[PDB]
Amino acid sequence: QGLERRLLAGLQGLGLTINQAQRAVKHFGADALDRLEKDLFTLTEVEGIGFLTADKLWQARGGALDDPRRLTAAAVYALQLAGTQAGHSFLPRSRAEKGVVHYTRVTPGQARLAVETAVELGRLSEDDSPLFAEAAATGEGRIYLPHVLRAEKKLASLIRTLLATPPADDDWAVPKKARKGLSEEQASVLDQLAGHRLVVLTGGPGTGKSTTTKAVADLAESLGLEVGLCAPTGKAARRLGEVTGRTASTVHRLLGYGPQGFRHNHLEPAPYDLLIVDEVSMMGDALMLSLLAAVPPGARVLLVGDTDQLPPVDAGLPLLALAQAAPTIKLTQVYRQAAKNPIIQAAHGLLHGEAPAWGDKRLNLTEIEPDGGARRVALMVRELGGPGAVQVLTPMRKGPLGMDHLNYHLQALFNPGEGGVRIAEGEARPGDTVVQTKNIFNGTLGMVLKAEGARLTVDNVVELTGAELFNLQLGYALTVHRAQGSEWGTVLGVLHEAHMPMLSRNLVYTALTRARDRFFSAGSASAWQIAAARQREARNTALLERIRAHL
DNA sequence: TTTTTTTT
Repeated sequence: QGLERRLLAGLQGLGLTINQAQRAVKHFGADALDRLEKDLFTLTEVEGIGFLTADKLWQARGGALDDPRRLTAAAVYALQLAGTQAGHSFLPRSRAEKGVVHYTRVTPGQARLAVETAVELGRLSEDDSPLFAEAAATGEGRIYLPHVLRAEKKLASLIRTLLATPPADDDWAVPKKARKGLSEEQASVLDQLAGHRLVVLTGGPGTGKSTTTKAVADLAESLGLEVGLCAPTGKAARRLGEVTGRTASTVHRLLGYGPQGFRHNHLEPAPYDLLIVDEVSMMGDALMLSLLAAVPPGARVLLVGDTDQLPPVDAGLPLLALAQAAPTIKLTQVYRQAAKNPIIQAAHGLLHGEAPAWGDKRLNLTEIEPDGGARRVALMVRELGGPGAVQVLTPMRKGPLGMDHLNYHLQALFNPGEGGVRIAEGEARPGDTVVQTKNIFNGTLGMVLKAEGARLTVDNVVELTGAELFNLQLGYALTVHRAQGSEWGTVLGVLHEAHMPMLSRNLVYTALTRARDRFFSAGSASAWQIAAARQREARNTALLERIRAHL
């Protein structure tokens, strides 16, 4: 599988690292060197080596800025960037063209040609088929990365078959027994699964998705069914298991992921009569496709999530599409006890577009500016009683009110110190509360006990290797995204106009829902009014349409 | 303009 000497030498001769040379060859085969001699921008499609790398080498050797191969590849990059920076599955043709202008600063005619060339070469796909509603009316087709279009169609297809075929080997029945503990709405989930292969369960914080899910697990297994429980993250999986009293795992591990791909698929389905997936709000199309591809013929799937939480980082909104297309139980009654909680109340206000009624011993905001703000947040945390007592959250990593700068100040306030060992950003010193960023697993807090030159020991108990140093950062403050699935008694949420592009309803909702007992904000009240008012950035996705053209 | 789930 290794590279022939002169192949490698030549590839490095174009400015590629060894790793890049390996990726190129995996992608192209032996004539990789010939392909990149003919078209260096052919690198745009190789995972790990993008357009940006192709462009740096290209300009480095005085290659023409308006060379059609660059422009063609810029068309592809526009779509790649659409998915990357905003989760789109496609762009209307005029936006794809605009994408190219924006980046390459060529004329519209040059950009139109670049999109046209990409399509006729099959580096991009064009679809203008009406479906249910779109492309013929607005007179503009959708441009996709080819695999994304194939993937969106396949997903809708699996979903369609799942909706349209009843569960079978069937002897699923719902004894009055199994309904105990559950309300009318919750119990219904058990009924719904008697007749249907695909069922969605949604609802917010105080609605009882956990008991409801456990009850599904219980009933199924009493019927002899083999039940697979999973979630998109390690932490989420760990929690599912905890509340279910069972072994729950990552969607990747459940589907037998490895370097060789997903082990489970249509050829070797996941051996489970029922799949329970929690936190589906975090799932993009690609992973949903992988999961559903692995569902045995006739087998069941329960998808559970909260549609008001942050959308997936990856492209698509499949839980949102499915919530509109599948049998879905939307749980709404809040537990009378938890009906009182000022935070639960402020969270529900967000859903009607209102910012929270600040001015309470358990829910209040302190107005601050970005200048010195971080230092101030540290003093606030001290007022609330130290970082053991409060978790700091923020929309962004970067900038004055962001995670890196907030950790820096927190450390300085509570753990002043000279010489630590360097990690993701900054350095770890004994007494530091750090966060594991990679899968034991990602998201988990801890406590540093000691360091050395380039060696680090923290607590569970283990050391820290030079490559592992990259997979660790200070934990006193986290991004709202990183805090997904986790909960604390008291959280200090930083939110301000300085976080402008992140100010949406879903972001503030997730943040608010991280707090069990108390939630204090630092920033501006106006920043909350914006977030409450503003829906999350729109995503281009034709999945719902496809499921419904099908039906 | 921003966030960043996954493995043997």
